Amino acid sequence: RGQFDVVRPVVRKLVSEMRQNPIDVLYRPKDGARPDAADVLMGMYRTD
Amino acid sequence: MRHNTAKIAVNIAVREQIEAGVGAWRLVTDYEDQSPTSNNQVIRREPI
Repeated sequence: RGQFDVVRPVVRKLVSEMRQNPIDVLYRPKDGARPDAADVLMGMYRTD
Repeated sequence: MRHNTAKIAVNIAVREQIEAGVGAWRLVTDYEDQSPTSNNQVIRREPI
């Protein structure tokens, strides 16, 4: 029993690309609300 | 439309347009104070 196992360099390559380009919480403000509410929420998000 | 249900609706409709040749979305009526408006009634884009 022998295997090339060609799925792994394809999967592992895409895994490296999403880690170096992470998508994380930010908060941009909404209409009808203060523009400086962004750092209020992030202030306590980044600490815990 | 601050909630993701609006942005998810665009991404569903473009995929089905190419793939199946059809696609659509609805506009629904509800009572929402989490998105404030005059007298707190909003409409949202719900995908099909």
